Amino acid sequence: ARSPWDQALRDRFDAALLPALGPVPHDQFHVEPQVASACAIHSINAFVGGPAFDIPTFTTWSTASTAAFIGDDADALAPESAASGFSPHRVERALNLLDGTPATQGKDWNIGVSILSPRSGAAMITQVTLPALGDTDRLIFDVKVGSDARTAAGADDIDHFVAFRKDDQGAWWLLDSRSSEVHAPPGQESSGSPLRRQIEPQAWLNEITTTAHLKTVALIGPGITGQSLTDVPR
Amino acid sequence: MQIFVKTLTGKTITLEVEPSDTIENVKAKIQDKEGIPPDQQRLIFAGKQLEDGRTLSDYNIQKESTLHLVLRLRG
Repeated sequence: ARSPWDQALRDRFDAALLPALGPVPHDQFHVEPQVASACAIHSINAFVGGPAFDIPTFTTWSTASTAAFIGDDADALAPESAASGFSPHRVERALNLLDGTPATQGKDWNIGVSILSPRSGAAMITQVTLPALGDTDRLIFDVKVGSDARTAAGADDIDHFVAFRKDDQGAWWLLDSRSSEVHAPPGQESSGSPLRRQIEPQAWLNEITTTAHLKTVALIGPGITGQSLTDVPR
Repeated sequence: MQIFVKTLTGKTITLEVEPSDTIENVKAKIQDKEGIPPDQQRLIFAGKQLEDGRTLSDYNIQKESTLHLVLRLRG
């Protein structure tokens, strides 16, 4: 039925401890400090609510998935690893492989992706409008961000995954494996502690487009489809 | 004619195309079906990246050929 590498991913999830699987007080969310550039794994773990995947399990699954996807022409792809990051399409598939497992039983887990780019002849996105979320209580964003401070430092745009979760009171929380905002200057001093910030995802996105240069954004989550993101008011 | 476009989501997109369609037109058909903006689409055929200004015939892409689609995003 299932490929051996996909089954291995499902097996690891089934053995994971997920104390933040459901809505919990914000202090109980599972948020991992960043390791290398594994923010996709950290965001997946915050999304599901526990250390569901470790870096070795996820990287092994991703490599085998690359082999099945394109086989011996894999040398045509840019590297994807804990050291260089992962495509939003891989995060979608990993999460959809968990639909129907005993941990996700009774939960909306039809995961899809929506991707927004600048208008023609525009350098950045001027506005991101989220779809109506209904009762959705978990999301992952992949954002590509530049800024005046980054240009002044000669730094590349940051391409970064974060997670959002609703707590037991219904308030949204940004769960970020980095210790500073995506739009912060690259030389900013920090404590290393992951970001746990009470903010609506729409307000967080508006904060990026107001403070920095949003080049691209991917929204991943239950009930999300290709047309979910728009760039006009609602 | 039909061609297939695999993605790392594991879903394969089926497109109705003609040999004279440009890669730009093909990315427009992918956007209409899946919503992926064309500037985020990187299309590959047999290990070769496809240029927007060329056509399917220039790459000898025929009916039921399989293309590979990857995003430029890599968080």
